[PDB]
Amino acid sequence: VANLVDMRDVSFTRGNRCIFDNISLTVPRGKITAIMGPSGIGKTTLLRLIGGQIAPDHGEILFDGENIPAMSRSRLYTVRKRMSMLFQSGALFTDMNVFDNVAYPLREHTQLPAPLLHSTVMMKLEAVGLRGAAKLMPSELSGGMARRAALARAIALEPDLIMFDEPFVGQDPITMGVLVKLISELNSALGVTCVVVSHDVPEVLSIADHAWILADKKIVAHGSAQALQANPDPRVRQFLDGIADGPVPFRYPAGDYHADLLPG
Amino acid sequence: VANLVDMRDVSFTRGNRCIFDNISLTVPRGKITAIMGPSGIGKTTLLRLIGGQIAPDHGEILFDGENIPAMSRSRLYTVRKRMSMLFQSGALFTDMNVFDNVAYPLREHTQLPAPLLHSTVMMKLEAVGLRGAAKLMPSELSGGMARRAALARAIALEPDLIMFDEPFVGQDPITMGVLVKLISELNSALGVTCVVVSHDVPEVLSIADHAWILADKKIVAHGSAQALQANPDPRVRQFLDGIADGPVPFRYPAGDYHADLLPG
Amino acid sequence: YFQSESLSWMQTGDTLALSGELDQDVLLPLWEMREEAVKGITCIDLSRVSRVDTGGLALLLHLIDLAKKQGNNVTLQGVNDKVYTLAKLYNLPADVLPR
Amino acid sequence: YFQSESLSWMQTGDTLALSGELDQDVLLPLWEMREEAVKGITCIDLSRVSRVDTGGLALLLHLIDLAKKQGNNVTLQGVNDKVYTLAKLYNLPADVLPR
Ligand SMILES: Nc1ncnc2c1ncn2[C@@H]1O[C@H](COP(=O)(O)OP(=O)(O)O)[C@@H](O)[C@H]1O
Ligand SMILES: Nc1ncnc2c1ncn2[C@@H]1O[C@H](COP(=O)(O)OP(=O)(O)O)[C@@H](O)[C@H]1O
Ligand SMILES: [Mg+2]
Ligand SMILES: [Mg+2]
Ligand SMILES: [Mg+2]
Repeated sequence: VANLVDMRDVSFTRGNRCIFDNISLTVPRGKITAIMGPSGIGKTTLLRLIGGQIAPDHGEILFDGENIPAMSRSRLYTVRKRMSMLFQSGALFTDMNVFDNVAYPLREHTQLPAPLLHSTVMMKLEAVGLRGAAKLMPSELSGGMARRAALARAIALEPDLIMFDEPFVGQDPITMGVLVKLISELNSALGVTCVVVSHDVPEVLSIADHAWILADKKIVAHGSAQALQANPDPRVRQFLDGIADGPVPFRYPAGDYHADLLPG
Repeated sequence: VANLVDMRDVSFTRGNRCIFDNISLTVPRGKITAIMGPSGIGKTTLLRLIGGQIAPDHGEILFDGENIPAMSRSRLYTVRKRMSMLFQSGALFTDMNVFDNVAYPLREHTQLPAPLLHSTVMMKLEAVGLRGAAKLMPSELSGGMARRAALARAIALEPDLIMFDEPFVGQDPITMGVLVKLISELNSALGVTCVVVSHDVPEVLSIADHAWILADKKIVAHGSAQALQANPDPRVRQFLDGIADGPVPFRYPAGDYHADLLPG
Repeated sequence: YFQSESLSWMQTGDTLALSGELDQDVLLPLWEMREEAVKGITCIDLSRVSRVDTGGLALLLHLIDLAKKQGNNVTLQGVNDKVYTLAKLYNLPADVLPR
Repeated sequence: YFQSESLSWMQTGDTLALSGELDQDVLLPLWEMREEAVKGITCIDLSRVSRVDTGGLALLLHLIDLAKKQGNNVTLQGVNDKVYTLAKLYNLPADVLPR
């Protein structure tokens, strides 16, 4: 396959309001794909559709060629093991140290020998620069240091697809710069397929191989980073550059100003 | 006075750990002042010290020349009315519309006549571009639209000092760009004094007249935006540019790598 | 040392001259005499005002409008730079406030 | 259509040649015979390996170290480009892995 995830004319509706109007989206495997758009569009919804926790009203979501909504419960349970939605809950066991956390997946779900398993966790802790924190607990971990340990445990089983849901929010530029380089490093080395939802547009486009912009229940524009930042389109340019006024008006439609100031 | 807030050798300690080691900080009135630093340094703490909800162990916090910790409870209650800590709770009454929210402060705490009060709220709703939403409720308000209505009600009484605690987090560049221009517009027009804590370094330095960077219980460096972004200092440059490795190491101190890989 | 505020207005023929501070604490005496102070007038002279807050500008707009309802177009003369900055913030059109 | 994996190793004099895929599913037979396969050897030839995962590289490091404990320095010959990319990710020094 060329595209690990392939959405085909996908519509999704909650209650009275429609969130997606047959969207069709592509995630090529081995490359970093970015999802962007205003708050409330359905970015988190779109991720849970790929994961199988929710099913679309119409369309098909093909992971590695296999349609997720039509999967058996036994098959969806196993296919989901190739996925990892990062910075969820669970993430780290609170009763064991950092090494035991990253080692826990391989200790059970692989039959690799013990001395090689030990060296494997040491290497992956060095990947996120937390080898010195191997005996620390999540109690003591910093803000950013905790999320790097979650990333380490996520890639412990080396899944095929990793999904980040606004991973940079509330982070200083040093903490953010580390996690941006980390994601880009694990992609260019392990070949893991990454989907990144974020509002930090300049940072995510620096490592993305393909990006998507959503507005009004539909896809506004896609393409590469260089192709997008050179795209001259008012509604694309207003979002990528963060301009106060554009096709998304700064001013709510109000009517006649003079009458609102001076009535009777 | 030249500085609306003037902190003089201020130390603050919680439990076993020290947060501030006699810091001395300046907020010149009429200008925008930015506070930056890693998560957990005490930015929110520093704001509550200016507000009076917490008192320092040592030092003095002079608002308009008057020391806040030494104020009477009757005096601190009145002095705080000249302040506004924005995007707190309360912000908007949930049982009245947008116009009634922004009008509520003047309807009681000013004895301005009624037809002029009505025109005043209409103008201030136009300032944040929500004049068309005057009859809407906070129930219906968007994410960013709600925070603009809070800003409108905050400047309704025209306080002397406004404090924003990470106001841009979780915001798309359009929503953020609006709030950045709004803050800069209200400062250059009403002359309101603004303190802005944020991690979005490029956006906040575009409107700040003076900035501060904190690390290790102390002030690392201050100065203007042009003075800071041209400051060649590794620990200042690593933070302002968001570089993964620098005086803040990406790698936790670990010891000998070869032994951790190959023991016995 | 001394920071007292006052607001005064004198009508000379067809021109009304305001002088002092045009703000919230002192504007009430003019608003209560709004219809009597502006209806012989066809030009408002903010030449001699030093300070204008948002409420005082709202009073100015109502004064301009009261003269418009009479039927004579009115001029705005001598407006300070900061007042126009405030008007630009509130997007005040050419109707409510001449430039 | 066919995607079978295997791992083989042949020692020729002083050089050990690995060929196949060096990954998690097929590395066990070599680790169980690690001390017997590397101790007549002073050079490991990844010339003929096509795929190396993180666990297989860990096996390679232990194979290199087992030969170091004997007392003869060992060469690394024919390593694929992607393996070195993996080593650079894990910051593997010159001790554990010659370049
Ligand atoms: N259980 C629900 N019932 C009704 N509407 C919902 C429900 N869950 C989500 N929504 C709406 O659908 C949209 C889903 O947004 P979400 O998936 O959170 O996207 P994002 O993470 O980009 O904000 C939101 O606007 C929300 O208002
Ligand atoms: N009640 C408390 N007891 C002990 N430590 C506290 C308490 N409140 C805050 N702290 C610590 O003091 C610091 C205050 O940080 P805060 O004011 O939230 O700064 P910021 O908003 O920049 O993170 C935090 O690191 C926190 O761990
Ligand atoms: Mg989300
Ligand atoms: Mg940014
Ligand atoms: Mg904070």
